[PDB]
Amino acid sequence: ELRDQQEQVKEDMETKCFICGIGNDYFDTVPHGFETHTLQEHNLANYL
Amino acid sequence: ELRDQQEQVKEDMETKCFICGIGNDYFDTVPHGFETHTLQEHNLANYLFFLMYLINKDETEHTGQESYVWKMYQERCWEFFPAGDCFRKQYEDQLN
Amino acid sequence: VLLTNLSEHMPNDTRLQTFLELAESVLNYFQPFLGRIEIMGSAKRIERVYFEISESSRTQWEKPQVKESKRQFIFDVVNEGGEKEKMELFVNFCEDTIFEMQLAAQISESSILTVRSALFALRYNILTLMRMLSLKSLKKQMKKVKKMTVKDMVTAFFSSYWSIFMTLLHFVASVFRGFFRIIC
Amino acid sequence: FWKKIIAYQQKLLNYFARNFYNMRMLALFVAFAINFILLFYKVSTIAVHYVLEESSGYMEPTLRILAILHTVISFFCIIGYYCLKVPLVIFKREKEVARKLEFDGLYITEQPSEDDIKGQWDRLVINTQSFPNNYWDKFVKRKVMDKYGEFYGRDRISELLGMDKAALDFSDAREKKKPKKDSSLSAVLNSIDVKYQMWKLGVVFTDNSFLYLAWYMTMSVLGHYNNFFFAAHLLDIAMGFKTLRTILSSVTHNGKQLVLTVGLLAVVVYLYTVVAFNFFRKFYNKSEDGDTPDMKCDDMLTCYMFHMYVGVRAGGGIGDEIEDPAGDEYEIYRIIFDITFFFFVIVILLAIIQGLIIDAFG
Amino acid sequence: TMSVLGHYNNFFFAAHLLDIAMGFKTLRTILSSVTHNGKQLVLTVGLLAVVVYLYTVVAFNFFRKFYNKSEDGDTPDMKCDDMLTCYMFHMYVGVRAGGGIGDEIEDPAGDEYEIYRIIFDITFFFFVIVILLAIIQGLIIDAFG
Ligand SMILES: Nc1ncnc2c1ncn2[C@@H]1O[C@H](COP(=O)(O)OP(=O)(O)OP(=O)(O)O)[C@@H](O)[C@H]1O
Ligand SMILES: Nc1ncnc2c1ncn2[C@@H]1O[C@H](COP(=O)(O)OP(=O)(O)OP(=O)(O)O)[C@@H](O)[C@H]1O
Ligand SMILES: [Zn+2]
Ligand SMILES: [Zn+2]
Repeated sequence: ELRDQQEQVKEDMETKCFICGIGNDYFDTVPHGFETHTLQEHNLANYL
Repeated sequence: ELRDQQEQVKEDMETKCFICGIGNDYFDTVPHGFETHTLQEHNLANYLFFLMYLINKDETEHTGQESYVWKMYQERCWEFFPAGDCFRKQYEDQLN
Repeated sequence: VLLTNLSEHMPNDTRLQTFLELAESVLNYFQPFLGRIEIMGSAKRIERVYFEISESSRTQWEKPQVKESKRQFIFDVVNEGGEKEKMELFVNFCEDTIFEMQLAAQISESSILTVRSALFALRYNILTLMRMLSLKSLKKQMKKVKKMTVKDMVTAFFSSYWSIFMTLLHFVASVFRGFFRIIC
Repeated sequence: FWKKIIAYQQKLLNYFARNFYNMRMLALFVAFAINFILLFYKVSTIAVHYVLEESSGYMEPTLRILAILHTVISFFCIIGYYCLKVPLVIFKREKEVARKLEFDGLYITEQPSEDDIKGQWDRLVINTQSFPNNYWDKFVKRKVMDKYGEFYGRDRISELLGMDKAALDFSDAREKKKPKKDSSLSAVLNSIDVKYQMWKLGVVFTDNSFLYLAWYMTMSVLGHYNNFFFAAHLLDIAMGFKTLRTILSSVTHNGKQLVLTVGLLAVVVYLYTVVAFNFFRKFYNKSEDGDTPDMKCDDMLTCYMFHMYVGVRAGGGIGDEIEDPAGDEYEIYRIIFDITFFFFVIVILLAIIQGLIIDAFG
Repeated sequence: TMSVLGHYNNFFFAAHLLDIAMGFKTLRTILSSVTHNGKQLVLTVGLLAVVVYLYTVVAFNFFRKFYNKSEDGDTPDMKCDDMLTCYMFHMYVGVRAGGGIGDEIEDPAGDEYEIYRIIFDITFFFFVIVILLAIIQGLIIDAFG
């Protein structure tokens, strides 16, 4: 159960943006779009 | 965990193309479309053979496309790899 | 390569289709050698690149060791890998594989007894079983059958399968003896 | 009566084929009854013989009747198998050979792998007149000739497939034809296709389930000479019940891994035995009286068997059995020896076995 | 009925402690972890009984002289002279033993059936003590999962 919890956390974190909650594919229509969105546009560190 | 890792590898390999990353269903709208794409259009063995050909082929005898790929490979830039796009998506209207 | 390029770029030209049909055999000879990929072209459009995959390269690629290395690399890049570094890792793998394939090409420079025994046991034992039917000695039994008898008919029906089972036993014993001789 | 006898044989064949499974269950029930009775055997007077002990006295005749019934039902099970399941096996093999011959040229384009018992046995059936006997496609030979006849030779392909080049057209030509009547002895014995029947019998003999039923036959017969041979029939519950088959598949799922684990355990124990035989021989005196010392590690093989038997079966490792090391110059060495043996053999490897079983369940 | 009978014999009130299962849900979870695969657990015990019976048959046919559980030589106590007695011996002190039946029956050294009894004991330990109990534990763990 602990391993599954860790895996679920990482999968959610890598599949959907933390703030908006939009799936990764929509952003990934542009190459590297998901990482661009989650690291430049919607960044929790930036909100902090 | 080892069994789950093996299963995850096989599921990813069989559900999305290695290079472009497009899901299997889009290609599977055409029957056997995913295997056609992953075995004829986007094949990692084919890319390896292309790298072998580019390395073993003389600089002067390179075509325009070959020179383009050679320059970007020398500068280590990997944008020539189709990322998020394919022949079918790019010519979807005319081809289909 | 010319005709493949034309066909792939124009899929619905009947003239091209007929021309390809005329060119069928040549396009079948070079199918293993013709290699095609898609690249993100200079004109912001996906293009197809055609080249010659050498026979030695293909053989070294489908050597089993290269397949094991490929499976290991795929496992690694899928489990511990990012889409940022995926294409860098793939090119590193390609370089290493190409070097090892070229080195392999350089260095590579120029039971039946058990099966036969089992089959002979089958043939001999089945022929031994069928000889009692083939001897034409069933005339006395035919005379005894001319008069209908329930006990006779059930005895014959059961005895046929009993004989088949005994033949199977003899066949198994013969196979065991032959295998024992072969190992010893 | 030639037709009436065939009708009666057909009725019996159909009855056995239809009641095949009920007879198989009855065999298992009779096996449990026989073993339940055998559970009341005792040994008595010295001459040794086994006599049934009971208050009823009717159980021994009951055991005789049950043994006879088991032997009869098992024969009926073989007959039912041969009536019911054998046709499916023949159909499958006779279809596979047809597909290999047509769409692969397995006897025309190429030849069997020279180690395929099935292949060299099926090379017989292609020449038989009674081919597609069970398979539906009765035009397999004609299809093969139409595919390969021109390139490789129509005449030799006709010889290979056992058909008539110059007789087929002669038959369609104009000549007088004579009918025949089946019940004649010559007619029926000629209708018996000896080659096809030989091939069919070979296929049946090479069938696995038929071999299992023959083993059942042999054990049932041998039970009459020694009644405890009926205990082997209790090994049929695995193929009798699906629910037990699930539990057993939980084990057999990782059988190769389980065998390799035992091999690794044997190698590790051999290494430990080598170390013990080189350095700790004096700790293996399993004799209470000092007059006769019983040295268990003077011989390499004896020490290895000691470690395999009472080193692994021990709950705490080999140190539970071999003597205490206190007050010796190799005390710490033997302490490490025993602790590592307990950790690697008793703890980890058995954990590997149990984990394999659990992972197979999952 | 149990409460009434407790007045005649006070220890009948101990049966009422079996009500905790239906009293608490949390204990019901642990108990459902067992009852989830109850049919499989019963079939496992039946298979264990059959395997032990086969081992007992082999022992009763070939290894009867190793079952003397008597210390004094004056009175030999033969545990495998009778089929039922030998089966009960194997079920009780063959399964409850930590190392199999060979932990209880005598040592086979210096006998013409030495290797046969070694195989007998090792296989008993592997199949009964190691594998079947592992099947039970795996059923419980899989039920949890
Ligand atoms: N809104 C979001 N803000 C930040 N990261 C996000 C967001 N949505 C999704 N992610 C994803 O979460 C991932 C985790 O980011 P991060 O690099 O901080 O984590 P890490 O791998 O645990 O390492 P570290 O915290 O040390 O950098 C990012 O790579 C990103 O793809
Ligand atoms: N870009 C890609 N290149 C190749 N295969 C891909 C790609 N994307 C997805 N796949 C899928 O990966 C699967 C694995 O291919 P492959 O046949 O090489 O693997 P395998 O089953 O492990 O056997 P082997 O390597 O021996 O042929 C292919 O069947 C294909 O469907
Ligand atoms: Zn967002
Ligand atoms: Zn692709």
